[PDB]
Amino acid sequence: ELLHAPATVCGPKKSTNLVKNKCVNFNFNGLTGTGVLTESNKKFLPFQQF
Amino acid sequence: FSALEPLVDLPIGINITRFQTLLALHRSYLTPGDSSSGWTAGAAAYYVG
Repeated sequence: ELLHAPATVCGPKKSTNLVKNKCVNFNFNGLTGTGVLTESNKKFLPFQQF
Repeated sequence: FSALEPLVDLPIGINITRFQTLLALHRSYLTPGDSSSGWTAGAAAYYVG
């Protein structure tokens, strides 16, 4: 049953292995992009996500 | 100046047009301890904007 409330049951998401230092297509929590991943020094606030 | 941070998000689907606040009443043996004169409101102030 689907109502005006947001959907909350679905197929579990699958986490593929992380790839570093190579131009790769990525999808982080629904954010899609094409770039190179690198370790970053900057520190985020706990509630902030990107 | 104060910055306010997110705490929780609820997925409820209700519609709200009015609300109310709930207060704590102190009952003890130093007062009658009844609903007529035994209650005490203590000290508290809340501002609504």
